[PDB]
Amino acid sequence: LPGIVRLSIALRIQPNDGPVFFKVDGNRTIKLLTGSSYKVEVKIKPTTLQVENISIGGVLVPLELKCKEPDGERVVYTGIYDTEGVAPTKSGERQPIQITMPFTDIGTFETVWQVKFYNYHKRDHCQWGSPFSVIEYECKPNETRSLMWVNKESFL
Ligand code: NA
Repeated sequence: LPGIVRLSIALRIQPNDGPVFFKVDGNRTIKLLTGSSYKVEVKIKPTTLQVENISIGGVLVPLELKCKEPDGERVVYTGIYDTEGVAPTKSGERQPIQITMPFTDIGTFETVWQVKFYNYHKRDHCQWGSPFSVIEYECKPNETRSLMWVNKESFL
């Protein structure tokens, strides 16, 4: 419908392009591996939208426009998310990490994931649970509640 942005985010662990899983804590915790890397696949509509990248916990993931969604109506952007240098989660089974994705001249998508970062050599602790193919978001750049960018303030 007019003014609805739909975006899905998928992660596939390298080198096998395998699935990513969540666990329930208290409430969905995404299980991610440190010292590793992920294919990131972003599917957007409308197809007139332009994304340049996605940032995950402060890590920049440059996105490249790839093609039209096989068997679908979105456009597909992919990049590689590098988790080399990310600290494993030390306590409390999860931690919040910031997701940020700018759409040029439309607005910015932000959300918080709950994540457990696993030590590289505990990949067998990480790669199991409930696999999810994507996280699907419905976004409204002109919702009443969408915070407008304040470009300037002037006392007159
Ligand atoms: Na807006």
